[PDB]
Amino acid sequence: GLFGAIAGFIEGGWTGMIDGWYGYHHQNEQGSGYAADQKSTQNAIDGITNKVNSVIEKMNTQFTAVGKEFNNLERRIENLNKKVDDGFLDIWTYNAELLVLLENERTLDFHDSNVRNLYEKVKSQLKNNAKEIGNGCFEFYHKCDDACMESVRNGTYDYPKYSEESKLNREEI
Amino acid sequence: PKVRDQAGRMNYYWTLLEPGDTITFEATGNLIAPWYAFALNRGSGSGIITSDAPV
Ligand SMILES: *[C@@H]1O[C@H](CO)[C@@H](O[C@@H]2O[C@H](CO)[C@@H](O[C@@H]3O[C@H](CO)[C@@H](O)[C@H](O[C@H]4O[C@H](CO)[C@@H](O)[C@H](O)[C@@H]4O)[C@@H]3O)[C@H](O)[C@H]2NC(C)=O)[C@H](O)[C@H]1NC(C)=O
Repeated sequence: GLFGAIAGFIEGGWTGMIDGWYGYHHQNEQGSGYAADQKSTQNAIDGITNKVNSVIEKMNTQFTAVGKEFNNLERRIENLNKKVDDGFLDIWTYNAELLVLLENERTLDFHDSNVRNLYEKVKSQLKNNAKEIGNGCFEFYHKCDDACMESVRNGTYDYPKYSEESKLNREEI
Repeated sequence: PKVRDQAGRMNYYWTLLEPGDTITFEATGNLIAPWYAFALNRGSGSGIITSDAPV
């Protein structure tokens, strides 16, 4: 992971999560579960969709191309013609393969990067109210519930509304 | 040399006579006259291929 998240500080995938590519895990006393992130996932969806389509548009589909015949006094021009056929075939084969190599790296990067963005966007919301407990996990300095879990995934978690509670909790360390 | 048992040879020829044009043959021997000819309809992106796959 060029962005250190995937196959990095967040070691694993969640075969549990099946909603989408990026998501949170939560365990409030009320219970556990998975909830994939709409905004990010839909973005990644949209983008990567655009990426495949953009690459494919650059490929005009091939029209009728049948080979040419030549008689035995036309060896030079039959060879010229093979040179062209082989020359273009090398170029398209090289372009196709090289593109797919390079762009596969970019795509995986993209996903790694989106994940890091997510994490850090949460981290900048919580701060004191929770601590970095490793592998993309926060631990709440205060008690929180399922409806509250939806404030996080909302991008609207109210840091003041629990800053009091978390303060006197954190300060017992 | 004899090919298909023939020490004689025959060259085949073709030509596209354009709408309006006239083609005249004159001979004192050796002409293998046209008997049937073909009026052409141009398409595009057709072609000739070599295949042993079944239709
Ligand atoms: C339609 O196409 C077929 C070809 O698929 C063609 O029939 C083939 O023609 C050749 C020539 O007639 C045949 O091969 C010959 O076989 C005879 C008899 O057994 C041999 O004597 C021949 O050898 C002599 O002549 C040769 C030169 O022409 C010399 O090379 C040789 O040294 C001998 O002097 C010759 O090999 C063949 O048998 C058939 N093939 C089949 C599958 O029948 C047919 O003629 C074509 N029809 C038309 C209208 O074009």
